[PDB]
Formats: sequence, C-alpha cells, structure tokens
Amino acid sequence: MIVTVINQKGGVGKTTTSVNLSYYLSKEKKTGLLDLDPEGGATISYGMKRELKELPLGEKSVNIFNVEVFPAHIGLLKLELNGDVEEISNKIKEIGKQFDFLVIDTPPNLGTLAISAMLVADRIVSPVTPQPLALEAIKNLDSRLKSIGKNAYSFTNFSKKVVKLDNLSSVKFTEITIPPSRLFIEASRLGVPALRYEEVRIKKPKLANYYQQLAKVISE
Amino acid sequence: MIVTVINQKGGVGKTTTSVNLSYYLSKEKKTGLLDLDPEGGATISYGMKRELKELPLGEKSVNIFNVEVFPAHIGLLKLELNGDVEEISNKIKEIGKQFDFLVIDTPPNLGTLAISAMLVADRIVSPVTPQPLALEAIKNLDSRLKSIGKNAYSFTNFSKKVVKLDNLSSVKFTEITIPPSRLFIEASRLGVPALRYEEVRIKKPKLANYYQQLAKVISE
Ligand SMILES: Nc1ncnc2c1ncn2[C@@H]1O[C@H](COP(=O)(O)OP(=O)(O)O)[C@@H](O)[C@H]1O
Ligand SMILES: Nc1ncnc2c1ncn2[C@@H]1O[C@H](COP(=O)(O)OP(=O)(O)O)[C@@H](O)[C@H]1O
Ligand SMILES: [Mg+2]
Ligand SMILES: [Mg+2]
Repeated sequence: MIVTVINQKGGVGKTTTSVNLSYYLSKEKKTGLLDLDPEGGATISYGMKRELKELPLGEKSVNIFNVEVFPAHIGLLKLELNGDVEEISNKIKEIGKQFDFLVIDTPPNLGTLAISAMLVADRIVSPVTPQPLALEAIKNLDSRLKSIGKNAYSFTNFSKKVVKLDNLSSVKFTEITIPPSRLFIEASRLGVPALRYEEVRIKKPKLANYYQQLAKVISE
Repeated sequence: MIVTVINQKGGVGKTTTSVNLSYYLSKEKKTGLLDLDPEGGATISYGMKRELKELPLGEKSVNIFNVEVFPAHIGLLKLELNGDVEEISNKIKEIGKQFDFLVIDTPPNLGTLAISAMLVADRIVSPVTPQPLALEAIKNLDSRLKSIGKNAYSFTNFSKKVVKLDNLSSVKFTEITIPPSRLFIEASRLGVPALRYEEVRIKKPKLANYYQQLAKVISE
C-alpha cells in the first residue's frame, strides 16, 4: 500500500512522519520509504546523504533498520522542474507493488512530484500545526484534493491540543496529536528514526503510540 | 593506510573495534569499513543486513554515518572456501587505495580472508580479554604473524586492567584498556556505532578517548 505524506509548507513534521511511520510499519510488514524531496531529509534520518548524481527514479535503494530506503538524489531536481507526472506515477506504482507499505516523502510544495505521489497514493497523510501558515496550507490542500478527487487524513503535530477544521470535507482530521519531545531532536542528531532511538533510550516507549494510531487509522 | 582487526575467538570486540575506530577516523579523513566476515557483524552495526547475493569483493558500499561501509555478502563464503590469497590481497589493496583509512573486519578465525587481510594490512590490531581462550588466541596469532612475518598491536577489552604476555615478540601490548559499558550494548541494539551513540547519549564524551589513543598508537 502507498502512503504519501503531503504538505506545501515546510517544517510541519512531514519528514518525521514519513521516517517514523515507515519504521513502525517495517516491523511486521515489508516496508519501503521513497524520498522524493531533493533536500533528502528522510535520507538523512537513516544515517545517509543525498547522492550528488542525477540517478533515475527508484533505481537505487538501501535497507537500513529493516526499511528499504530509496535515497534522495539531485536527479529529482530536474524531475521537479520538467518531469512527466504519468511516468513518475507509473514508476511509483511499479515500486510499490513490491512492498506491503511504501511511504513516500514529498518536497515542501504541491508540484510534479507531489502530484505524482498523490494520484497513485492509496492514502494521503498531512501533518498540521496550530500556527496559521499550516492552517492556510491544509485549507489549500483540501482544494487540491477536490480538484483531483482524492482523500487525505490529517493529524496534529507540535501540539498537545488536537487541531480540527470542519469545512474541509476532503480532509478527515483524526484525533492523533504529538507533543514536542527531546526524542525527535536527539534522534535527528543521531540520524536515526525516533522510534528506534526510543527502543533503547527508555523502557516504556511513548512515541510508538502516535504512529501506531496513525497506522491503524490509515489501514482502515 | 589499511587497518585489519584480527582475532580467532569471537566475542572479544573485533567488530566493535572495527566499527568504532572507522567511525572515529571518519571525523577528519576519508574512511572505509570492509566487512569480510560472512556473518556481517559490522554491517549489522551500521543498521544493514548482509546481502543474499554473490557480490564481487568491494563493489557494494553505502555511506552510513560518514563511513563507506562495504556490506558482507554470501560471496565471502565462496572466497573463504577456495579463494586465492594473492588475488584477494591485491583486490583489498585496490579497495583501500582511495581511502585515507581502510578498516577491515575479519571472521573469527585465521583463514583465507583473515590471512589475506593481514598480508596487506598496513597495521594489524588484535583485541584481547583477560579470558583464558583469548589469551590463547593472542599466542596463536603471534605464531601466525611469525609464520608470515608481520606484527600486531594488542589492547585490552572487557577489563579495566591491561593484559600483557611475554615471549610474544610479534604483538606489541599497548596500555589501552577499554572497560565495560552499557553504551556498547545500546549501540548494538540500536545498530549504530557507539561513538556516535554517546555523541548524544551524554554531554562529556567518554568512549572516544580510547580510539583517539589507539589511532595514535597505530599511526606512528
Ligand atoms: N513533535 C516534534 N517535537 C519536536 N521536534 C520535532 C517534532 N516533529 C518534528 N520535529 C523536528 O523538526 C525538524 C524538522 O522537521 P521535519 O520532519 O523535517 O519537517 P518537514 O520535513 O515537514 O520540514 C526536525 O529536526 C525534527 O526533529
Ligand atoms: N566493553 C564492552 N562492554 C560491554 N559489552 C561489549 C563491550 N565490547 C563489546 N561488547 C558487546 O559484545 C558483543 C559482541 O561484541 P563483538 O565486537 O561483536 O565481538 P566479536 O569480536 O566476536 O565480533 C556486542 O553485542 C557488543 O555490544
Ligand atoms: Mg522534509
Ligand atoms: Mg561479530
């Protein structure tokens, strides 16, 4: 199944969601994480680096922490300017047909790669935050979803209180809410998924519940 | 420069030394880790798995945590069986040619891959514990070094007291003694080097001093 994480505004926790949700899913099922953002955030969250070579989409992958990560590369940049969304879409589907779950990380916009990842996604997932820029972003994403006729789940990040906006009929706001935590910044200094770092840093993990509920909700 | 970690008995810290020392050398210089153990200890130590493909020696490499790790693969099992020591040696020289430091993990024996990595190693290091069978292994390694005309540096693991033996004119015993540490098991369970774990696990780095010292003892 294809899980695409969408948000036209950066810093909302999109890469964190892709990385940690893919890792949580890897535990019982064969999971891949395809990194479509040229920044390569999700590539960095697995201890790696953006390839400074213009590579074909999906040709290269490395299995880190039992996740098949397709690392980011500068080839995306050209795709992200003059790409053919049908061909990237078919490529994403052809890769996903080898995984129980393919989580896709998208660049901070709604361009060619975001459209490619959205039209073939089985589920679209948007993080949301209380500051007003993410609120304008999610409202515009609802118009995106309608004009393409697609759904998207949403969940609240960087907060203790859950964010809900009820005129958005193509965005279902779940109850899931993730508060700030040392774990994210520490694991990012490490360059590992936050869940995996939690597995050994503390005894009773608290981050696993968020991504567990996210997985259960999208699996419906 | 090529560094080969050698030991006949498993469980002394061979992989742990390879991983941590290579990561330490990556701080300033271009460093590679060649995993020649078919079991893939160092490979696991970087969050990867051994390839179930018969790859050629030193073709797959991933940059994990600033280190060019060459993962273990079943092809090693072929080379360990009937590999020509000379050809394996020349290959290892090719692999290490482009690296300021090439650290090599070896299997728990003195077989084909191990002898091939010693015959070309610029320096050879052999961890020792105060365990009877490890004390025996260092004597056997002194024997094999004499048979092939090479030297090795030893240091103590799993102990606060340094181990030293007499009439082993081929192994220099250094004052470096590494004490037990929870950080080691935790970096194992997480799957990263321990010097990178303690980079965030604490505030005043502790384990890096021993590799700081070991680099100095083996560089002069
Ligand atoms: N719930 C959270 N609590 C604390 N820090 C977070 C949280 N979510 C994300 N971060 C931090 O925000 C930074 C950037 O977030 P990221 O996931 O890259 O967002 P995006 O990819 O959408 O820009 C990361 O360093 C991450 O550690
Ligand atoms: N100083 C230490 N204190 C505690 N545990 C250690 C120490 N050094 C290594 N270990 C643990 O011992 C286990 C085996 O060590 P390893 O280096 O793989 O042995 P080998 O030399 O057989 O490869 C690893 O799980 C590692 O975490
Ligand atoms: Mg990002
Ligand atoms: Mg081992």
